[PDB]
Amino acid sequence: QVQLQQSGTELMKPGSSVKISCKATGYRFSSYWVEWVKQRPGHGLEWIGKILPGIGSTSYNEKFKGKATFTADTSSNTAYMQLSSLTSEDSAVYYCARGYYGPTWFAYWGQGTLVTVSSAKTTAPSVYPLAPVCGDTTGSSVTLGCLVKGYFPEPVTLTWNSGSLSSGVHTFPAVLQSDLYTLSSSVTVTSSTWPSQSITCNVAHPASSTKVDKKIEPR
Amino acid sequence: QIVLTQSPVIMSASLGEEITLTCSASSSVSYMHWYQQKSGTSPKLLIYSTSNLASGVPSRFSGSGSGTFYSLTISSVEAEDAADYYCHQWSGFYTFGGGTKLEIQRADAAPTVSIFPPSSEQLTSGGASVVCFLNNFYPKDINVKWKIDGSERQNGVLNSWTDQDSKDSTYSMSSTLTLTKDEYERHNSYTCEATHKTSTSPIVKSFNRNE
Repeated sequence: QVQLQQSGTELMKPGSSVKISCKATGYRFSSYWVEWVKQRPGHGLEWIGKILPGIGSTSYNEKFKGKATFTADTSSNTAYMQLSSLTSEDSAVYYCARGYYGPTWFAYWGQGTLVTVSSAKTTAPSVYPLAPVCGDTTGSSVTLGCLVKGYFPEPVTLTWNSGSLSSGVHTFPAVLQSDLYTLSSSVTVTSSTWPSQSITCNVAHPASSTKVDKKIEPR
Repeated sequence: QIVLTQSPVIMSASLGEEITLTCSASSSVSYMHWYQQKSGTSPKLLIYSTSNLASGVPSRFSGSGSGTFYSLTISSVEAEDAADYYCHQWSGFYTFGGGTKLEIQRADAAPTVSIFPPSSEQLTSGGASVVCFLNNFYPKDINVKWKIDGSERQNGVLNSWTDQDSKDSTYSMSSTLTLTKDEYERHNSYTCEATHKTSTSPIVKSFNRNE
């Protein structure tokens, strides 16, 4: 029924602006305030402000006055937050949310929009297969891997056999070094199934329009 | 401008035990709401108006509180409860607590170590990363030591831990040692050693480049 659908990941340079959208469906758009919330990796959740579609009333957290500007388009049931004069402090995941009447609880949340503020340039990943050391493998299981190196900005997606292989997988959060990210993933399967059956890691980096498949081959 | 403080920042809970997460306010609060945020997901309403259970939320969650002090109780902790939890109130405007991470205290578990030499693809590009996966261990702290021909190497290492697993309550971590192709060809034996609470003995995997 009720859904809040946000726009996609952004990368913008310091000093510029970003406009994030929040498309509301399943209810009367003008009846409720659209809330906006900021989340940086380790500063919990912060309330930015809210807008009431239709009348267009706005309320801002003092801390975000002059940083955030809300608008709303009732003809498309879309609310917008513009963040201007961007700095690295503005790098965060931003949520829209919605509750009921007056001071309220946030019953509905958008999926979040990642904003990276950086002067670094967008770079496509290199994807490397990680096959086990030569010779045999411990026991009746084998662990394979995929190394994703040299990309910017987040995110990348990584799956195995186009999602068919989901058990025994660990995908490790990306780490930034010198303006490039590295990510990796391991998958463990029975020796009876590899290399007799193919295992391929599938990596996407939307920011660079990258879609790469690397089949893990035995050494 | 009512500040919400959640302490401890990380709360350990054994499976099947009752645990109470708390939220203290700098002045009196009318009602507190609570959200759960599992790894990689949006916050999800658990409790609203101090004690009302949000739709679909298991009855093992409950809320209570009054004045400056509020509580979220889980009656019998389960592995899927590994998450961050936030309190939330309104007085003039909304504030949130800094969050508490519920850490599931499962049985201690040793890591399973796997090592991977550079791919031919990377070597062609003049780079050489060696990767070590330390999988399914508990608790989270773990030490990884890289040795090249028997000597510790510290520079060029990138480590990444997963968040606690929602099913088995373990952690995993990946360590990548990145060398130039020339530096990699300069030596032969590549070893990753994992030292974890579970033993004073390091858990090791090794290979030789020339093999």
